[PDB]
Amino acid sequence: VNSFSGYLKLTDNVYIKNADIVEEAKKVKPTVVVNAANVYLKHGGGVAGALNKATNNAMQVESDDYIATNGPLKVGGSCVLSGHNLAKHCLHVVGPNVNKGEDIQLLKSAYENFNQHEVLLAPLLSAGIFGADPIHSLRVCVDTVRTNVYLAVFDKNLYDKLVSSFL
Ligand SMILES: OCc1nc2ccccc2[nH]1
Repeated sequence: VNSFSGYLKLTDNVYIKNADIVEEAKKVKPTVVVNAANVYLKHGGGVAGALNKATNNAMQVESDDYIATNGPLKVGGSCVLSGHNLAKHCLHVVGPNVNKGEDIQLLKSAYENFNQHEVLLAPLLSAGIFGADPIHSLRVCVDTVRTNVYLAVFDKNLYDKLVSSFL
């Protein structure tokens, strides 16, 4: 038994809720929150800017030091950093950005990062401003992630479409 409340169960291991991933993290303080990162860990908007704003920019300060030491992530890759006031840890995962021409096949590689963590609070990778079809992202998530994932879908309209079209 864990502290996640109000989720619809899609599969043995995948759960979904209409919620802002930021308010959910503040309430639950999960072990792992996933950020929809880019390779530069430049958290300007979407999930990353909203998460970073909730940390009062501490996420960006830590991320800049990480990049200065290690260089950019790979598309499909990840790193583990602090969760600040939101979670124990933040798993920064880079899904392909369709609005930059990145191979959508890299979405499965991105979701494979989640398998290194027993339980995660996450957004749909490559959705929102990353330009992928969220229905596709949920299918890849279900078919790739074997650990327990709690998906926060910010848009109520999209949430209802994801549930009602789920196979
Ligand atoms: O704080 C406004 C907000 N923008 C968001 C974008 C993506 C996910 C959650 C968000 N919350």
